[PDB]
Amino acid sequence: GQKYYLRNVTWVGNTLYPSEQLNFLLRMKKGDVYNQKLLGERTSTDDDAIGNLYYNNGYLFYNLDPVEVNIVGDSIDLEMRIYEGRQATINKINISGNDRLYENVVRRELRIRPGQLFSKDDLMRSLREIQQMGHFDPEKLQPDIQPDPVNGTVDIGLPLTSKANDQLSLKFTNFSVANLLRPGENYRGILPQGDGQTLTISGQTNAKYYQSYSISFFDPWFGGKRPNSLSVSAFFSVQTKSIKMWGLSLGWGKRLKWPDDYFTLSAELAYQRYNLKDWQYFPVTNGKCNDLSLSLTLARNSIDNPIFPRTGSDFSLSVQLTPPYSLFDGKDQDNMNKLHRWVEYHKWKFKAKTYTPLMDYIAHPKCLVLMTRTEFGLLGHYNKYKKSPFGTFDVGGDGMTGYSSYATESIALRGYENSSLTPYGKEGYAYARLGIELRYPLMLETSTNIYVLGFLEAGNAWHDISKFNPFDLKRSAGIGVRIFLPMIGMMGIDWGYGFDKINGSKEYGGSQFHFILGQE
Amino acid sequence: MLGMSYYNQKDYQTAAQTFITYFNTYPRGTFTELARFHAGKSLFLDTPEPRLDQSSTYQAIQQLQMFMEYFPNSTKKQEAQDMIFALQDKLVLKELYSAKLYYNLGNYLGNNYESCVITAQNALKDYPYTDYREELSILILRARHEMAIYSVEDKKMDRYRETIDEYYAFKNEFPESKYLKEAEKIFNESQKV
Repeated sequence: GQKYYLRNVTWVGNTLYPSEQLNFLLRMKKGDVYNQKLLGERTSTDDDAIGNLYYNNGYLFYNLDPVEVNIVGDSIDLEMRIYEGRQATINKINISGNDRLYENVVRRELRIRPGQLFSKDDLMRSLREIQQMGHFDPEKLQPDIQPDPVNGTVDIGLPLTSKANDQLSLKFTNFSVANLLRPGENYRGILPQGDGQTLTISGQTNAKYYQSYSISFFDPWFGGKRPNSLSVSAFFSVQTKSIKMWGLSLGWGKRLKWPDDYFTLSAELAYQRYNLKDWQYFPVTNGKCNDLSLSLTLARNSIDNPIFPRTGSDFSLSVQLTPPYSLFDGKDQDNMNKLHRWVEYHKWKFKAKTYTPLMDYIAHPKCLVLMTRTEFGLLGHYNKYKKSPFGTFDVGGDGMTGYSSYATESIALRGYENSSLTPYGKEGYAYARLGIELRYPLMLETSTNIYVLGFLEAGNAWHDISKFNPFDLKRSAGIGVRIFLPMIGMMGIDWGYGFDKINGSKEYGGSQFHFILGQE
Repeated sequence: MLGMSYYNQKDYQTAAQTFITYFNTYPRGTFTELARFHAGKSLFLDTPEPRLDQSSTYQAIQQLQMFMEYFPNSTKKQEAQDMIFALQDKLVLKELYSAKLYYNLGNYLGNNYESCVITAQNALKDYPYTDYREELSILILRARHEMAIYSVEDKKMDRYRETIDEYYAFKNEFPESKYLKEAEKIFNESQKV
């Protein structure tokens, strides 16, 4: 037994927001069917409801009540009665579950502070930063909000769940140099963990065809006082008469404030040397070559989960110069091992990814997502004849296979053998790679994560930069699956059917399989 | 009876759980204050470094407090008393590091110097009688002056007088202290306004 006609609506208690705007946000008008959720769902459950409009703005000391009057005939008159309290200031932040990571590392990335006013956007951003940091599980995080109406303040509990990231190679992710050079109170036989700094070592010890050594270190908060970071690395490798390559680099990153606070700028300086005699897979055959390179990279990253992102984007724009010795600064097979004592180039890249959910998300968080890729690259030259023999692009297949060599950049193009579009004598000086993907996860957990996908790729590469043509591409299609392991990176299976030919031959097209490892 | 063997091998978890399960199932088991107090120290000895999760330290505090009232006759009441003091100082040290972090970051995005003073004040109120009261007080004074410098031009004299109030409060609390020189330069800068 109930009435059915909305005759009037009314407000009492409001000061912070205009009454007509709440009429709009309540989405009601006189002369409409009387219901209850129609009011309630729009006042206490949905993300644009009035109650949330107060709650998310730091006014947590509130209540609300739909008053019904004039219950006559077909009709009810309605009045919104609400309470406006005082805007809540944060009193304390409690954080728990950090087995292997000092609070110093995490409290510096929080966006809320004790002593400032509460707001939903700051809290959500802080949880995004913690999720992207990766030292904790990106799932099953939720803050334990506890208000206090006597003092009118709120304290936030952050219960976190820990996971350890480590894998011949080693990926120590939370390794501290201060705890190495001066243990705090007891190293107790354990590695010097903490501070969120990371160390990594890798190499091949086959020694009868391949051999390599490498090391890298990254400090995300240099000096422990500002978000600017230091990165250093070095490498060395033999391959069978032999070919010798070694080098090192140093870089420096910085968060910006101009477009937004998601942009990060990075600058890096690098050195490399190549050492050869009677070698044959490169155009160079006998000598020693050097290169000094300065790189500027502008990037923006706004995704939620590193392992299976569901919203946001990842944009990067990069340029990499080496000084122009061909000009007046340096001025003055036939003679090709000549003039490349020092190599010359300027390399440009653009790289963008874009993840959208297709079925709401938040609810049934397993979800389903549509991804999207778009990579372009150019290896320009100051002088028409002194084109660089090193740093060229190599495209086709898994991409991982190219890291048997370190003087080229390997680019996966799925559905085409391996290194197929760029054979000997046709090294790539420009490339383009595009492609959709539709993905569904089977399982998302602390230890292991699984998902399946269908793609639609398209890519190409050119030996001559002046013939770059992003609308003439070697198309593809297929399906695949990937696995994330508790103590190893990705492993996955991709099948693809190459549709177009290559250089007039259909030999490399058709059905192909790719076996991805590590991470793309 | 097993716990004392696990205690001698320094396997504090098994020692603790074989002691406690026995005096939970029957008020003294058959080893009485020895099992209780061995369990208390075993639970103490797993304590993390002062900036990890701290989960076992609150449990240790409450376990020792409940020991003091199950066996108030024990000579181990003292040996629990100074243990709960050591635990309280570690809990305060965690909050002290938090306040130090907010002072280190400073007037970066957000504010972080008002945060420092309220964090260390919360420390002073939550654990009144700790050793670290001197460090907490001088951190209040430094953060007070630091806030007074960067505040808006309508709202600086009040922060300066709050700073001088903290100066005289520090002298009232500690008529002599090793940290008075920097305090006195803070005073000489702020007393002009």
